[PDB]
Amino acid sequence: GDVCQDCIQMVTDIQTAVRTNSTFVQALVEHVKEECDRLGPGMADICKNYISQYSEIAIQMMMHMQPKEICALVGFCD
Amino acid sequence: GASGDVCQDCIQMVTDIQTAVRTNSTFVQALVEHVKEECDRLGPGMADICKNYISQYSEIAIQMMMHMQPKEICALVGFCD
Repeated sequence: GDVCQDCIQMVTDIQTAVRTNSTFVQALVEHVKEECDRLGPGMADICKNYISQYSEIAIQMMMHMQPKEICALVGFCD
Repeated sequence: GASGDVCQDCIQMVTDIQTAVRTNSTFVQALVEHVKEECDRLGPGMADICKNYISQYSEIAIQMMMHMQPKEICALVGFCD
């Protein structure tokens, strides 16, 4: 679909950004951690530790598969 | 450069996702069914915890993403700005 093709385009350029931009992943992880602040006082911290331990497996898992597999896994393709 | 392409791809994809929710009656169903099936890779007690965390919070997720411009959504996930 349209959303499927857009997702493959996005994941392809994200893997390109991780390969070429050294600060892309750091800035992205810092931004998602900054969006954990919208939770409560105690529960923002577990959100940032959730990213702190699962960003690595997410980024490396993304870079070890093809983009159509990524979008098939997320749900925008097939 | 490479990250600006990611921002452009995000705007296009989120705009087409908003269109697909407004124009296809089965898009949201199939998407949340696939996300619930993807919870099964976790532990057997907590695959169901994952599934009903998706169930309790799919309504906020779809409706909040509906009442938002695609640029705000991409800025929130970090692919833009």
